[PDB]
Amino acid sequence: ELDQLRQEAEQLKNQIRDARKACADATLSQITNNIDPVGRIQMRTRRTLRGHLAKIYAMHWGTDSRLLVSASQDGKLIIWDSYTTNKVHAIPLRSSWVMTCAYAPSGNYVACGGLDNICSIYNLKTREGNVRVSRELAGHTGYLSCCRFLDDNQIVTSSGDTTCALWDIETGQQTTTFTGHTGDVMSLSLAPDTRLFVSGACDASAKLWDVREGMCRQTFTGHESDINAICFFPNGNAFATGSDDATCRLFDLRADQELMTYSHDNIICGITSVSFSKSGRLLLAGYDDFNCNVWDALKADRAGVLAGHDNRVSCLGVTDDGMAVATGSWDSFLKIWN
Amino acid sequence: QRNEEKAQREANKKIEKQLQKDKQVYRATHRLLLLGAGESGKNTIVKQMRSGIFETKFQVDKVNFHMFDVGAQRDERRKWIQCFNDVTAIIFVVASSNRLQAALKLFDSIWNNKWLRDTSVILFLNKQDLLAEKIEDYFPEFARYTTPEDATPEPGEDPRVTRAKYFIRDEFLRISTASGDGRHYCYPHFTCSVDTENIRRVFNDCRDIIQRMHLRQYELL
Amino acid sequence: SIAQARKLVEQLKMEANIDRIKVSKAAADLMAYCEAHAKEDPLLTPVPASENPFR
Amino acid sequence: HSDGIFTDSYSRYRKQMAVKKYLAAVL
Amino acid sequence: ECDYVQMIEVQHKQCLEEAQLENETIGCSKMWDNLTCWPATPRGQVVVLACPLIFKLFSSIQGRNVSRSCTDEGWTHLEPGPYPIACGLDDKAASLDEQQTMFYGSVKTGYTIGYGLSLATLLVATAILSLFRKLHCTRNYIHMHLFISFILRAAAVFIKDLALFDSGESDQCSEGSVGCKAAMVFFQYCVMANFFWLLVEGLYLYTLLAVSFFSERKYFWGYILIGWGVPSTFTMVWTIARIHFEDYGCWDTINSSLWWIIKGPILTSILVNFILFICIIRILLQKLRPPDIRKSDSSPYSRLARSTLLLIPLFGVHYIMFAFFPDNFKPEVKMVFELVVGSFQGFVVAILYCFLNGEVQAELRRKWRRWH
Amino acid sequence: QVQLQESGGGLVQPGGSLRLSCAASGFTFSNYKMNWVRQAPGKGLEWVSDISQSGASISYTGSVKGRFTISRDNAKNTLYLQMNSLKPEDTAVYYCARCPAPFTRDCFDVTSTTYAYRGQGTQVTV
Repeated sequence: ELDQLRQEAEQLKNQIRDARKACADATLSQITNNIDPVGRIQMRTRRTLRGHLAKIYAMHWGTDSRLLVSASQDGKLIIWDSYTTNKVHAIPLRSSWVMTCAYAPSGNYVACGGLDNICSIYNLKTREGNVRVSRELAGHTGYLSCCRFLDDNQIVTSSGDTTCALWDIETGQQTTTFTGHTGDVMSLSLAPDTRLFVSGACDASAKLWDVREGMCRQTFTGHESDINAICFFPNGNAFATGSDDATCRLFDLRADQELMTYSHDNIICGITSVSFSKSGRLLLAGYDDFNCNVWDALKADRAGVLAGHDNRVSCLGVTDDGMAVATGSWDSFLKIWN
Repeated sequence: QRNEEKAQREANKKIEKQLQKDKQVYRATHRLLLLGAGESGKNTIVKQMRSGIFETKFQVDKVNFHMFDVGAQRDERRKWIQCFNDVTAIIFVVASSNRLQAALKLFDSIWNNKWLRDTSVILFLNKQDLLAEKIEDYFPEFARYTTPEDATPEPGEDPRVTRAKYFIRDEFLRISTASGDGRHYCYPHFTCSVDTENIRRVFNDCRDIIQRMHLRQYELL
Repeated sequence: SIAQARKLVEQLKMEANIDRIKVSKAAADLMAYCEAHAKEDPLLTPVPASENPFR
Repeated sequence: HSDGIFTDSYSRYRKQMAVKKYLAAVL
Repeated sequence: ECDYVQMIEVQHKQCLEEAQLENETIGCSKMWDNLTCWPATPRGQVVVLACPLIFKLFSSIQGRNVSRSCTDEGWTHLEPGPYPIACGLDDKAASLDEQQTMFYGSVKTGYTIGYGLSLATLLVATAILSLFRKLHCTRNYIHMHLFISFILRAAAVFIKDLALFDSGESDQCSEGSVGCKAAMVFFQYCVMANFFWLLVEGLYLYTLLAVSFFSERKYFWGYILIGWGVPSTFTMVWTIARIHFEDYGCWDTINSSLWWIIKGPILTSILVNFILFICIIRILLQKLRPPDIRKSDSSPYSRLARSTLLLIPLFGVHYIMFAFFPDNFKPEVKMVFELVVGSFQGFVVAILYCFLNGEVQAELRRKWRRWH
Repeated sequence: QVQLQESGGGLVQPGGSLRLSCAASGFTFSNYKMNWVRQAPGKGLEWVSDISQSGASISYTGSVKGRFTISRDNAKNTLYLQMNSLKPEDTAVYYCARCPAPFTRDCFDVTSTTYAYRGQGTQVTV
């Protein structure tokens, strides 16, 4: 019967909550209260990337920490050389409604997708010398919100159909399907070892998935609204989420609960993007109030503010070597800060 | 590495020339978001004007129009609707023939969205003939509604049909006038699915939207 | 539906059988990782312009 | 334009004053 | 008119040369009077002449009869009475001359102050509009040119004032310096360029409103051309005409129809601007009426009046008030209105479209907050 | 986590009255605008009533206007729908829906199927 199924589910949730409460011996705040604060963080803009016609949704740094890719609603993927500000490639998209872009770790491929429900993989190392559609992955019944390369032949995508997918680029087939979310899966983050990944959806919950078996390992709750961003800690044992409730939260894989909440009284706008520094001490979050906030990830203190953008900050990413952080906003400009 | 940097400069110059051409093409094209229910008559309007998202291209008086359809998307329109915050207009099609209350709630959500502000809405009150050939129980206030003095009924129209259609139009316009503030405007039209004037109505509304935006830039309005 | 309810119950049973460590130990581990990589974080400590590519 | 008209009027007035002062000094 | 002194000196030299005769000349001797001349005549010979043309310049009434008799000099016989000796000085009122000095000076200082304030405000306005890349748009570019045209007009007026009146109190009429003519040419060009950029503002706004989707970026160069080159062409034509026909003095006098080479097009521009202004108003009237009887804002015209008032300085519609007035018909009122009040126009513009603009104020306060 | 629990409802004679309650947990109740929706047998979800954050702005659908009243207690983090003089077509499963985001006038997808911020619903039958 449905009623006994519901009561079994609620008693299981009560047992899980009791176990989490039992494991909550101490708070991270009262543990890091005795460490020195990071002080005022004064980042400045060094480069301003211009050329995009419309608002920008996604950017992704290359593993060389020099080249990056940006996706705009005019139908353009642009590869920027952040050192010299020059444009390397300009890829026109068949569908101008792009919401995500990814850079392959090898740098030979780029990915995009959006309202067309298609994950387009472009080859940047063609013999002829021009960028062409290497592959088109289809099968999602909802808009593509995020995509991340595992390697040159495997990709992971999050869609608005409440499911995630693991695709083999060579065969173009959806090798694995991750189901369980009850809302639009908005953000995706791969672990440093690329063995697990966290997905944040519009059901105010985050889920940890194993790549091999395609099953949900843990579910983390605590956010009051839709989760728009997610990012692993550099260690890989924890992650951070930003939600529409104007809060960021730090969840732990081993503790299976939330450790810290980053929010302020005067912040009433949702978070669109989050990222960690190289050491994980700083948490950078982009907000709807046109600004980015750098928080002390260990003390939940507002370390600094990045206030160079004129419109909504849609994305931000930190280089692999941690030299600089690039923010892309709806004002059609990218800004590199350090 | 002067030669390596020279290659980057020339490649950037080529890319910027292509981007200038693309910008010239892009600024001369008007993008419209077509919203409506499955039974509201949106599909037949699309057919007359001619999987994730559908495209229609049409030229009116040598002016290009780039119209989009929702396509294969879930009813959860909370997130992807933001992607159309910068379109020229949202053509919202409502079947006037309680789906009317659902359409009103959707229109209210679109109008009051923080990102859909500054975006104008062209209201197509479709299926006017079905309403004419077909309210008190679903809308009690209709008992105390009178036809506005500014109404311009088509000749040979039953006064009851005119009263009903203008009541629906005023019900939709109440939301628009509640929080208009002049940042965006609503354009209602009494249309039919097979009407050939819908294209002209959209073109005229786009002209008015562009003129009002230009006036706002000069603070004249 | 009923099948969704069984799936949710099974997922909850699978998730309730995991092993959880104390929050204090995990916080200590996170703090230790942060302290062991502080010198390698260019954002925490401003880097001189000599080896800063964006300058 | 009014600027040129004023310039012409000012020049003519100054020319008359210069001749008048000259005549007064001589006479 | 310094040729009067030249021909007076010529007459003096001629009479001195003629005085070489050895005749006794009893009664009427031979000597050149300080203002007139008289040939040697026998005793008892007296004649009747007219007052000299030079004194006719300042005299209200001319043609008076003056006696010429046998005396050494004057003594009410070579010129009977001090009144003929002072044909122009006595006729003229020191009052009218004093009142004229007050007018030409009050007007001078008034438009000097207006142009200086306008230039000072427009310099910082252009700097603000050009330094901030966020404000870079076609509208602002057309406005930067309007502010540069105003600045050039003010600078040209100042240069003309220094070259014409500040230096060369009397020698300017005697000799026409090349720099004087160059300053006059620059002044005319700057004035015409300012008028044509006021017309361009009217054309740009009318094309944005009336034309459905013009994509004005592709004809920005046409706007620049009509703003700058056409005034240059007319100025060159006027300079050629002055050189070939009326190369007199500093070219600062209006005698022939060559003035209509400059006054001609500018007037037309003003007229055209007025028409465009009216058209724009009509279009604006079509955007405040669509609200129904329920929505009135207590008047559909209060918003119209404010927009019309703030559009008046951007095009120079006030110039239509005295545009059709002839140069000789009530010059004082036209000069006062178009110089004492008109010279502030750019200053007003430098506020109404730079300092009171919403986008400019928002960017300025954002930059101040970032700096602070 | 977000948890909305609805209590009340059942069998009642036509023209009767009853008070549905809903208790909310896992979020700040005072920051969210709340909705009452219903699903009739063989029909889709239909919006019924709407209350703002402070309760100043209140709206109803035309079918139940004048018979249903909606209220909220922010201190108790709960809301109530009192229904008077019921009719046979009011038999449905009533759900309480929370607006997806706080401090927003718009409220998207409350009546859409599979909505995360919606309760399990309580049955009301005449």
